[PDB]
Order: sequence, then structure tokens, then C-alpha cells
Amino acid sequence: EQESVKEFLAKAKEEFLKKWESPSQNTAQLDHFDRIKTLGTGSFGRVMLVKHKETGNHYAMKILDKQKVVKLKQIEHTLNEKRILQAVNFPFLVKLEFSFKDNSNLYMVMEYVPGGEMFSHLRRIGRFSEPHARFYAAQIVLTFEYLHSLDLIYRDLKPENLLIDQQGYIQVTDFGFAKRVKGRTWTLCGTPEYLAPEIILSKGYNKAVDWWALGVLIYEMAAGYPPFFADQPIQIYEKIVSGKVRFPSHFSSDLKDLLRNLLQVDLTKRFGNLKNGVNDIKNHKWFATTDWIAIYQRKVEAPFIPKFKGPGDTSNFDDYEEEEIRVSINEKCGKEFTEF
Ligand SMILES: CCN(CC)C[C@@H]1OC[C@@H](N)[C@H]1O
Repeated sequence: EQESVKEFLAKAKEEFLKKWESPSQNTAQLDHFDRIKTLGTGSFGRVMLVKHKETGNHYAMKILDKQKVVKLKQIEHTLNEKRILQAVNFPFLVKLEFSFKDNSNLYMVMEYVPGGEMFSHLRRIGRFSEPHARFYAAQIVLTFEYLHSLDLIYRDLKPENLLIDQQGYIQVTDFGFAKRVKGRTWTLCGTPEYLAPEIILSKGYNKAVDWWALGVLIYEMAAGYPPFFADQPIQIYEKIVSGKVRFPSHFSSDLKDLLRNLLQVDLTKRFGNLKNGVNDIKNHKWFATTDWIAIYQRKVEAPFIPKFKGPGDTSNFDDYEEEEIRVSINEKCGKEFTEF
């Protein structure tokens, strides 16, 4: 690589390691914010729009119930997410602004991105043109180059985790499965449609699983549906391990060639995991029109700008039942979350 790229990544790792070894803790509290609206809900918690009472700034507050985080690997993942997010810095990653805990919950307060999830926009339009898909894919390539150079694996790439910001660019959210890994790792995690074969087969795996998931994401953006789907996960898994994929006729030859090399079932032959690393992807013909420095500097005009009215507009997110944020009189699971 060029010396400027090598020095950029060396400085990035220096800055990450300093925050990694001295994590920030306890930088706000709950009654510093007004609650506005629930933006999403899951098995362990929810994400809410909030407004800081002194500054008037809007944020996305993720709330995790400590008593639903029971398994050893669930606790490990919860601690991974906050330690990594407070240490990273890159143009296409959502920024963590505050974190804290109380008797019942863990809290991560992020910048609020009002344009909504890529998933919503993709399902509304049907599919993205190849130049449109390529604009988003280039941002993921640069983000994985950054994360992998810090010895981080992301492990949750899917359209629901890619938010579109006020300039039409991607902000990646949800680091719940992200982990710092020297060598291999073994946990079964991720959504079935995006899982690489070596996760399904219970092997020790590495950063190659993120490049497989990029292949799935690019296919889904350009086709409108993912390459492997079925009603039961076991059926999805059979398709993934088989080594077969059918491409729509409208795909360009260059797109098909890139996807065959990302959706390579043999991890030792998969693009992103060869001796030239990420540069086999950056130099592929499908990316020949991409100005990689212009993308990083956000100087390229985006395919579209989301419609919203201001920094507190919630019209690009959907409606959920509004439930209490109960905080018990007694502390729960204090020992497990001491480092949070
Ligand atoms: C932090 C790990 N868990 C909570 C125990 C949450 C999962 O992380 C990835 C994300 N999509 C979510 O479902």
C-alpha cells in the first residue's frame, strides 16, 4: 500500500489503543434527558429518541435490561460493545457521546441519525441501481479496512444496521457482536441470511466472515432480496454451505465476478482474506469508478438525501408501544457489569 495509507492506519491504531486501555465511564445520568419516542425494541432492550435538557441536543439512547443479559456470552458481548464504541473514530461509524448505568439498566447514548435505516429505503424502492449500491458498498469497504486494522471483527452487517445521515452517507450502528480478536474466534452469532459457512459449521473463524457478509449485502442491495433465503434457518443454512448462487440477468459481469469472490465458501480463497487483503476488493473492476479518497472525505454527491424536517424528526422510523423505563429500588447484577 501507499505510505500515506499505512501511516493513516498506524495512527488510527495508536489512538484506538489509548482509549481501549483507559475506557470512559459514567459520563451522564438518566434525569439529564427528556424522553421523546421509542425508535425500536428487541429481546434485551430498546432504542429511544431523547433530548438533553441543558443543551437541547437530540440523541439515540439504547437501554439494556441487566436481568435479561443472563448467559456468559451475552455479558461478554455487552461489555465488548461499549468498550469498542467508546474507543473508535471513523467517518461512517455512529459516535457514542455518553454512557452510564443504574440499578436496573445499562445506557449507551449515541448521536441521532434522522434519515432512517437503509433497510426501509431499500424495501420502499425495490432495488438500488449498481452505482447506488456501489456508493454504499465503498463506505463499508473503508470501514472494515479500519476495523480489521484494529484487530476488530464486526459480525452484524445487515441493512437494518446502516443508517442514512443528512448528507445521504452511511452511519453504522449496533456493535453488539463486535469483538477484538487476535487469531480466531468461535461464538455462534449473527442473522441467518448473512452468516458465513464457517460460522454455521462451528469452526474457528476470522475477519473473512465480514467480507462474506459484504457479498450478501451487495447482492441484496442490487437484487432487492438476499441470495440465500427460506422460512426455516436450517433451510437457509443448507443453501449457504452448498456453494451455489444464482444471479439476476440485469447484474453486470463485473458485479457477478466480485460476488463470486466474496461469496466464496472456502475462506482461504475469499476476497479480503488473501495476501493482498482489502486491496483485492478496492482494485476490482466493479470499483473502477470509485474515488476512495473522495468517499472518505465525503466529497461525492450521494444518490439521495432522506426527507426529514429537522434534527428531532422521527418520521423515518416506525411506531412502537411506549413502555416505562422502570428502575428498581435494589441493584441488579452489579458484579457482572462492574467495568461498564
Ligand atoms: C450486546 C449483545 N446482545 C445483548 C446481550 C445484543 C445483540 O447484539 C447484536 C444486536 N443485533 C443484538 O441483538
